[PDB]
Amino acid sequence: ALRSCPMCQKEFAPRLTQLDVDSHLAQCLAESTEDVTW
Amino acid sequence: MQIFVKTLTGKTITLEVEPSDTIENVKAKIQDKEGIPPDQQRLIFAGKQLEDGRTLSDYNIQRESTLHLVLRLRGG
Amino acid sequence: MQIFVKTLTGKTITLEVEPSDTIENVKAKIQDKEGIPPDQQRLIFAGKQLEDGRTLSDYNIQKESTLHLVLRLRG
Ligand SMILES: [Zn+2]
Repeated sequence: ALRSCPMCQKEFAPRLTQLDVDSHLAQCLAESTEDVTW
Repeated sequence: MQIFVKTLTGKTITLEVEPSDTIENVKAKIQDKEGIPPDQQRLIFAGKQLEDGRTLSDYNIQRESTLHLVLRLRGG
Repeated sequence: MQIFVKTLTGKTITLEVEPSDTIENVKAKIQDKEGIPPDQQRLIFAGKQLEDGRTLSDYNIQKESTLHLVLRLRG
């Protein structure tokens, strides 16, 4: 589903696979000092 | 069925699971293999942070699916 | 000898080590205490990233030295 990252608002282009998106999300979550929900 | 859990350093953990296994079960398996306490694990798949009480099938996780694992340090 | 490993979450980990211990050995000790796999640990001392095959004495790390531990975001 996700069309943009809920943490950093980067837009997810259609060329990105689900794996790419999950990987991006993981990095954004890890970089945040607090636990985030979305 | 086999799934993969990928860490941020690129390491891949392979797990045998059932579609009805809960996310907590999965974290416990990760602990068994890697020694990481579940409370320090966060899992991501299909645009979602996976919740402990839900099942793999709830998230459409299937054979050879790749989940992403993020670790947290203890706080305090 | 004792060294201190600080995290940005405000935790200080105290470790008992020898000067001849390798960084790999130190990471294993941190895993024992904190449950973080060594491949996910980055250790920094005096602005320098510590390499696994080198020893504490190679970096002039001495009693009551403070290292920093940060989690890796990339391989
Ligand atoms: Zn992001």
